[PDB]
Amino acid sequence: NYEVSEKAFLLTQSKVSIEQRKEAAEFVLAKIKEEEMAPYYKYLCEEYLVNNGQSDLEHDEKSDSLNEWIKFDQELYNELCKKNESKIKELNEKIQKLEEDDEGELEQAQAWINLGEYYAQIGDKDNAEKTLGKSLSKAISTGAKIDVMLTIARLGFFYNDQLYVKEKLEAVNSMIEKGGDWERRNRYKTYYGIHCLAVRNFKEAAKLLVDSLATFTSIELTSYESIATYASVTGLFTLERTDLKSKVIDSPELLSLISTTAALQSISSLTISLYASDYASYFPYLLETYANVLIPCKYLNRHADFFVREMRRKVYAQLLESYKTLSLKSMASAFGVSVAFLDNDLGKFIPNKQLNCVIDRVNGIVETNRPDNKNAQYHLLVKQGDGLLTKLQKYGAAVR
Amino acid sequence: ENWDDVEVDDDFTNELKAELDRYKREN
Amino acid sequence: EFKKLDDKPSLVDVHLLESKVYHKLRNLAKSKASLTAARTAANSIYCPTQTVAE
Amino acid sequence: GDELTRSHFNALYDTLLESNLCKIIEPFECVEISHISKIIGLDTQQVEGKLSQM
Repeated sequence: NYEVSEKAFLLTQSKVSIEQRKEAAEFVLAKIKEEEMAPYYKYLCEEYLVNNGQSDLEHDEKSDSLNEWIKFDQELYNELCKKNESKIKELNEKIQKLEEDDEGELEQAQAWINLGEYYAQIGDKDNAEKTLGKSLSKAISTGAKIDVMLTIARLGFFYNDQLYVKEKLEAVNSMIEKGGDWERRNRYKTYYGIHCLAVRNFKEAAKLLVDSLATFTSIELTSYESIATYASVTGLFTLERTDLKSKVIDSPELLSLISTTAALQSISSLTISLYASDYASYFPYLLETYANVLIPCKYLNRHADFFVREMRRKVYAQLLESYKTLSLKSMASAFGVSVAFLDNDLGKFIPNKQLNCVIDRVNGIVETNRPDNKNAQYHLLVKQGDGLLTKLQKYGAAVR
Repeated sequence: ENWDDVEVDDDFTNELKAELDRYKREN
Repeated sequence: EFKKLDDKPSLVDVHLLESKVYHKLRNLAKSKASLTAARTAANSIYCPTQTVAE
Repeated sequence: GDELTRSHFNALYDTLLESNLCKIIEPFECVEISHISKIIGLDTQQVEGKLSQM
């Protein structure tokens, strides 16, 4: 189910090439014939509007799109009733006999799980969790527990739920704590890192992504090649340059990801160019990272520009440590940036107190701002006194 | 938490970033 | 099918060439693992002169 | 031409350079950068790039 959500996401906003939606149209048209995408197929028009969302032959009659294959027809209408019969009506008579005759426990619980998976493709989340609750009482070992974490996860990836998914996953894992192997534990931890993209936790998104193995593949929830982009972009976003050398640039699993798929261009281009202190070739590497990774991915679109901005401020800070005073013919000449545009970069970064630096107008000498004898023993030393005083006087003033 | 979330920037998207590639050959 | 289903000494020949795959890929976990299985099993089977020296 | 020795060329380049840099760093600092390149024997832009890298 993830292969359709990744390709059809290009139908939202494409400012570069139309062929990106044309190549993705072949994947959407092929999957809707074998299986019924109607809950997600209709959700495309109800998600984003005034781009591809206005074209429909059923709910609202309009044409706005670069692709005409998103409109309903008589073929998908007949296939919608076929899924409600073979997957539901035919199984409903078989599962009813097992409930009355009382044959087995785990064998019958698997029938309710397979039935609940059919409602995910149909789009009914009420009966999907209802049949799961009946099989939850019959489940004992971890064999039936693996499909429980996916049912809640299908709301986030498929139904696009950023709220009720995180609360339900924490309740199931807390009631019965097993975890299986590391790949089963990733299914909980992968969403925790992805959920940080919606609430904008910044570096807290890659906390559980870096520790997760590169062999994690959820199929319908997520694919093998796509999950490699989340750990590569957020991994460099969180871990500093010192951690990039012993973890990112040299890894057994990570280096095998970019060799198979060349669409990453993160753990290599953004690293090796930084290790060589070359910012001239480092600038165009952000194009393939933004255009070919962040844009086509769904959850990576929540931030977008927020990614490459903090990556530039991070690499500009490393240049300030190698020289006390910089020159105008160094940053603003060989690296490709321009005096007018480069001044807008650090122009808003300095008052944010994210990076301290001095930019010159006439002579064009960039000076590195250092606390010198201040460091962390001046402002950060006295901040902990009053910072903890509020929480210390919280229960002291009001007693109980 | 200050000058961060909703205000954002509203620049550095495409036109400004794509212009910096032409400056390399103009030197 | 390589474990005791076809050819016992053929393992070291496969594990040796497998280490060269991850060598150019800068993967030291799979290269040292395939070499360990090749050097450990080297006493359990036979290899020619070019394989032992490699 | 060899790929394995190519990885060691930068290691030997930085080894002989670091030994020459320690001769400059051992006395007091604040010397002319153009005088530093004359001691190393390379161009000014070549020295400033490698010295700031360490």
